[PDB]
Amino acid sequence: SEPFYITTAIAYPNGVPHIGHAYEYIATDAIARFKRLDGYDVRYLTGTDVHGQKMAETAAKEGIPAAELARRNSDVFQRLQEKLNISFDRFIRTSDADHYEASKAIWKRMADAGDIYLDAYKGWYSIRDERFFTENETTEQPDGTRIATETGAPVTWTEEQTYFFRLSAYTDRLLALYEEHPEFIGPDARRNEIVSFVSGGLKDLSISRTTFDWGVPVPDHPDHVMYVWVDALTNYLTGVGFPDTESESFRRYWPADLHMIGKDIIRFHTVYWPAFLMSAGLPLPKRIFAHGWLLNRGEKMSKSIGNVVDPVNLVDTFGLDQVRYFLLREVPFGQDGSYNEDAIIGRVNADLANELGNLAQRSLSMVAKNLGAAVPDPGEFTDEDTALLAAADALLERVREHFDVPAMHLALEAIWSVLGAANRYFSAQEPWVLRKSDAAEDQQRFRTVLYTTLEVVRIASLLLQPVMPESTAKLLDLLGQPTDERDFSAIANRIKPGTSLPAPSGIFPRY
Ligand code: MET
Ligand SMILES: O=P([O-])(O)O
Repeated sequence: SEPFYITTAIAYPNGVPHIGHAYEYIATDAIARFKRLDGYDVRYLTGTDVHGQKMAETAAKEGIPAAELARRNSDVFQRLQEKLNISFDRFIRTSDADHYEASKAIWKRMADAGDIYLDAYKGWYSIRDERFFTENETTEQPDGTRIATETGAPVTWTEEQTYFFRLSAYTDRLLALYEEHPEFIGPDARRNEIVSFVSGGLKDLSISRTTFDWGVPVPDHPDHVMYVWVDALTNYLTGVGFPDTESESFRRYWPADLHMIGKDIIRFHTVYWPAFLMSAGLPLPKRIFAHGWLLNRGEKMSKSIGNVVDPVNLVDTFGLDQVRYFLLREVPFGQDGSYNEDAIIGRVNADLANELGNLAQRSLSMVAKNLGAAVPDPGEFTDEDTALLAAADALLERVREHFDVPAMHLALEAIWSVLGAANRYFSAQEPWVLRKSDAAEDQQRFRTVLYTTLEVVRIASLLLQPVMPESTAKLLDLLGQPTDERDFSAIANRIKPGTSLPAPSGIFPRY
């Protein structure tokens, strides 16, 4: 049972959780659930990044302490993930006591390696991005104020005696990493962008601040606070028992197998983060994957459902598993995507309610009121039965391949291809005709067709567990599958004839 450590980006709790956060949490949960069912030892970290000037300003604007905004908004972020049914092991917050020790530990490691030095910083700083920018990287507006060229965010002139990380010393050591291990950055398009960015030379990074005190204090220097990103990135270590490197959690889970992040914070994770770990003498994570953004088509406020970009609203409107499926199916993972009210409705009613819902319900109904509510004892299998079962048995292997990319959209395409095949099979065999017949060879065939249908929807249900936890559990309840037999190892064991089935009811309803 090999360990699998997966993390999400710990977002700033300065406002209301966006659709992008929910998209990330669902996507990461799907992989984390998939690995558990595939027999892995999974640690799954998520949470919030409560420090920084961005947080301190929003707290001062709302006239409350920074620590008060930290708890309140993190509680909101945590409840969203609870509503989204995220199976995280720990919801980390950078204000945690064990995180303070971990941030001070990695700092000491880097300083002892000789990568931290005191020097006066002079330059522009974006508070919205929590990011440093150079003179050329900024555009002087006709209004007078300065903005960051890339993001378009307002930048503030900063002149402080700060601590610097010798990032310029790791340029070629980072470029070798991308060449030797191309799997480090994903998708391929992101890696090439980072290669060209690092190829143009790297400048030293300021890693402490003095103008504010909302952040992790630098050891031996109370007047200095750690750069929010040095604080933020260390969470991935904290979530596995850092600074205790001898601990069971650290020796087993570190380095992380996958960092799940949005594409707007890729430089921090693929440039700064590995350089920090190289300096600290710690193993580098195996893969960082950046997903695209989800943008609304048309109007923000609907005339029937309300706010389209509100994650909580969509779950209340359409149902959790409906939203979970849509986001993972609609947009190819890694690319930017678009959605509207009709896109969700169409996908929910066609793919879930009809293609999967009705196939399951009709077959389970025929077993209930025509076959004594028990799995039919099948007869001899025909070429049609075998070919469909072969397409279903092949799923797990390719679904595993898609999930390792990660590419949840292709996995869902693969499963629906078989579900559609199961629907055409159901239409061709005509069980509703066969149940009316008096012939013994037609009655046994009716039992075989129903058994084959139940087996395909069982395999499908087992594989769809990471995507739709609640709905698939209720499907497997109706398919008489024991709770202690819902791992991917159970796919190889066919549904047992004579297994008692409870009264079937709709699980995927239309809108
Ligand atoms: C260590 S990942 C930090 C993510 C950052 N707080 C953001 O919201 O973009
Ligand atoms: O482009 P990749 O990194 O998803 O293979």
